[PDB]
Amino acid sequence: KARASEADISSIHLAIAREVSPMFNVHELKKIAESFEDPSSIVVVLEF
Amino acid sequence: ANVVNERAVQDDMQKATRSCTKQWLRHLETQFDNIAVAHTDHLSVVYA
Amino acid sequence: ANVVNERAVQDDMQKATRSCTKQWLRHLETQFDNIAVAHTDHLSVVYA
Repeated sequence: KARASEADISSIHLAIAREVSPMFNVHELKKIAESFEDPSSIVVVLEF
Repeated sequence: ANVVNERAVQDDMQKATRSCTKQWLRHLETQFDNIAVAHTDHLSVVYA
Repeated sequence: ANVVNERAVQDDMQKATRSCTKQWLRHLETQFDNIAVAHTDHLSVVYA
């Protein structure tokens, strides 16, 4: 429930449109602050 | 499954805290199988 | 973690009470990794 956000439609349709669009400014990742302490931190791996 | 199973037994944590991970991993199987028909049939023609 | 493990199986205590010790011993690891960047970069020039 920390990783999963609410289902906003203006960013799900944005994610589909980025796949076949050209890229002019080099994209970068939203910073994920994880330590991979516990075996319950496999959620971030399944997210990837 | 085999990565998180070997990681939990390295720290010899509970049987219930390991099976509730693995019940969640194949709950993601059931939720993937319901949406996998609609991605490959209807999202795939949109990217085309 | 191997000293507190052979201490626990000698007196055959619980699986949970032995795992919750080891989950705490790597909670120090995350708290040591996050602040050893701040000791060795700014405390060491103060001792120098």
